[PDB]
Amino acid sequence: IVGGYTCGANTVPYQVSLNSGYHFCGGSLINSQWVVSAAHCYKSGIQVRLGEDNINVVEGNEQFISASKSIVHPSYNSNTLNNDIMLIKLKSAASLNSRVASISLPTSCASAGTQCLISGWGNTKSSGTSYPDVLKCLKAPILSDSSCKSAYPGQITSNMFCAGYLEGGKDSCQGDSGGPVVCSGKLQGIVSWGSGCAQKNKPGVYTKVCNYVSWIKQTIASN
Ligand SMILES: [NH3+]Cc1ccccc1
Ligand SMILES: [Ca+2]
Repeated sequence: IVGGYTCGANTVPYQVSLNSGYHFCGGSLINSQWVVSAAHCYKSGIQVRLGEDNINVVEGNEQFISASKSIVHPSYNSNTLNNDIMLIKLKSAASLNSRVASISLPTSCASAGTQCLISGWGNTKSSGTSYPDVLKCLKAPILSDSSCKSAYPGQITSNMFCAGYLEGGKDSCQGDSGGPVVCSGKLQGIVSWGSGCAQKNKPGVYTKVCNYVSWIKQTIASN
C-alpha cells in the first residue's frame, strides 16, 4: 500500500497472509474454513496466516493453518487477468473471535463513489521498494466505469473495477495482491492489477466480487 496508514493490530480481522516460506499475497477469510484470494496468487504449498499484524514477529493472536485444496476460477485468464479469483480451503477450521473474523459476501454490487478500505503488506513506494512488516490500510473510492476504461483502454472487463485516485499518490501495490477491498462491511473487491503503483491516471484494478457470489457459495457447499 502506497500512501496509506498503519491499520493497527488486528483492526482488519478478516485479512490473511498467504505464506510459502515468506509472505507473497493477501486474502480474506469468508468463513471458518475458506479464504478468497486472487487466482494470480496460486501456488502449491500455501500456509494461511490469520490474526497477523507484524508478519515477522509472533505477537500472540496468530493462527497458522495449511491449505487442503485450492480452486482457481474455471475461466481465469492469466494474460488478461479476467476472473482473477481463487478459493482456498483450510485443513482445519479457524477459531473465530474479535481479532480473527470472517467478512461477509455482498448481496449487491457497490456503486462508483462508495468509499472502501484496502489493506495489505505490499510495497509502500511508487519508485523503489520498501516492504512493511505491519499491516497498512488505505481508504479509497470506487471510480466510475467510464473513468476506469479511459485509464485502461481495451483492458477492463465487466468483472473488474477501478478504485483509488486519478491524481496518483495512494494505491495498492505488489504484495497486496489477493487482499480485500471492503465497502460498507462487505467484501467487494480483490486486489488484482494495475500499471505500477500510485502513478497519475493509473489507478488500481480489482476483481468485482459481486459477480462471483453464486460460484463461491456453490463451490463451498460441495467441497
Ligand atoms: N497498483 C495496483 C497494483 C499493481 C500491482 C499489484 C497489485 C496492485
Ligand atoms: Ca505475527
